[PDB]
Amino acid sequence: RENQVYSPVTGARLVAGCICLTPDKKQVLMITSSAHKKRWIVPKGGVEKDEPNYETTAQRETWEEAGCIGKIVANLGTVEDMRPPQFENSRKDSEVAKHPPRTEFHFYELEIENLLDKFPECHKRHRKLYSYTEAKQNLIDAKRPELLEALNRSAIIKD
Ligand SMILES: O=P(O)(O)O[C@H]1[C@H](OP(=O)(O)O)[C@@H](OP(=O)(O)O)[C@H](OP(=O)(O)O)[C@@H](OP(=O)(O)O)[C@H]1OP(=O)(O)O
Repeated sequence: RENQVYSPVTGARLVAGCICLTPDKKQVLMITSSAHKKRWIVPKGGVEKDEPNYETTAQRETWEEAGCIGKIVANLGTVEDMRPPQFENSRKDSEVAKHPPRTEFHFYELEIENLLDKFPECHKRHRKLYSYTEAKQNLIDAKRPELLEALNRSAIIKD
């Protein structure tokens, strides 16, 4: 639908999600991408026109995509999907040609309180806890460095 919300400045799609950590902070909850079933990402989704804040979207998507309930304990701020829709060298560095972001992500750290077996997307995805090291590799394999930046801002133990 066109319940979707876009940055009035950049036209980027506004998305909220959760870095869901175990109480002991050693593991993060990851879900499989719907499109590519072997990519592990974190729960996230489009803000809808009715939603009063990013926390509402984040907790709605964490339940819908991962069957996860918990408490928001930190605002992890924003990251951008800077994937292009070719290059510009500058003497001692190279860059992709200027473009607006595809997506602006608002991420929150959640402490997991419960995982349920039945949730709206429970037949369309897997959901599993990973150590920092495994999660980092997962998000590089998924080609989602912005999701890794959000994970790095979380209190997850990096030992
Ligand atoms: O609503 P759409 O425009 O189709 O957005 C999709 C959708 O993102 P949302 O969950 O934010 O709606 C996919 O996510 P899921 O199907 O996994 O829930 C996501 O795929 P990822 O799983 O890899 O995030 C994909 O992004 P991609 O470009 O990687 O296909 C992204 O499309 P956009 O490129 O338009 O954001």
